[PDB]
Amino acid sequence: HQPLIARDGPHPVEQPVHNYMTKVIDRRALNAAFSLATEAIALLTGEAL
Amino acid sequence: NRETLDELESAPQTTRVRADLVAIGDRLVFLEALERRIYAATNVPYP
Repeated sequence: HQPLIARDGPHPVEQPVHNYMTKVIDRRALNAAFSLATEAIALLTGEAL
Repeated sequence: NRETLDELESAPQTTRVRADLVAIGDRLVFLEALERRIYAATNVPYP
């Protein structure tokens, strides 16, 4: 919402304004991995101890 | 004659206001840059 100031005399008359704009969200996805090797699996889950 | 008959006021309201004070020699003057205060979005040029 904007103000205004009264102009004196030979000018057009300033009437108030309201400005509305909506903004749309950017979406993005971050990827990151971590692996695990085959002999490391059978140790941690058991059944190879 | 001797007139001196200018009347005085009633000691009006004395508020505190964030204004800007400097001193130039003997005199003590405001500073005022009236753009962000009174002319920000008003779309009328600064005089």
